Amino acid sequence: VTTATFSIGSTGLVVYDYQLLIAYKPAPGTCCYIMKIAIPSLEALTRKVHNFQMECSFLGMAVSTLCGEVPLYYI
Amino acid sequence: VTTATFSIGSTGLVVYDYQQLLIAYKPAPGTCCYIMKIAPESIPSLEALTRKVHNFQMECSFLGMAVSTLCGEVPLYYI
Amino acid sequence: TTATFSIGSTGLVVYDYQQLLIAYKPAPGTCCYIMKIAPESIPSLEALTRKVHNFQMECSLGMAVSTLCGEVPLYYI
Repeated sequence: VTTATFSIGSTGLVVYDYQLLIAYKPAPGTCCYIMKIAIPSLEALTRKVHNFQMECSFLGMAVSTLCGEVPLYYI
Repeated sequence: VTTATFSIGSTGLVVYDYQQLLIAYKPAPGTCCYIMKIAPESIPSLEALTRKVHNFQMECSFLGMAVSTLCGEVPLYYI
Repeated sequence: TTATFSIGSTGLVVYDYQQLLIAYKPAPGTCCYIMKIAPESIPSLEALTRKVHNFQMECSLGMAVSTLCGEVPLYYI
């Protein structure tokens, strides 16, 4: 199963690794929030990001590309 | 399952599901999803799909994991 | 397997880990930059964004790469 990447807002990016985890990166050069999944919609993830104020403030090929050179916060 | 996601315009998002041979397009958050079937021999480039979206006036006026993530909570229109 | 990301306002990238190549398109109807990558040193999205900006790559194959780059010239760099 090829992972799904999505854009959130103007600079935000998400990687759904159906590894069973989600990686959210608010903007270039900030950070990555790593969440384990048991699967929320893209719209539900966008609200959660804002509600939990996720603004910074061995995982798979796709998550390593997105989150390489930035700190990882496992939540 | 072999799929790919892309951006279109200011807010548009697209999912190409090469296995199921379908395309899901969402013009913006909270709007709708257009589901299209594709012929196995004529998968359209991103440019071709951008023109098709304009030509069909896709302005919102079973499926895989990636399509369900994109289109959860909005109405689906088959074209 | 493959992964797609956005760079700036209109830029799009396809990472093709199976064919060990990167396809960057700076805007619709421009061109695609095709780059070869070493399996032991795949560049991060951060590093590719810098490569794209520093070399001013403004245009002056698998399923996902063909979809992104169909209809525009390819520059192998």
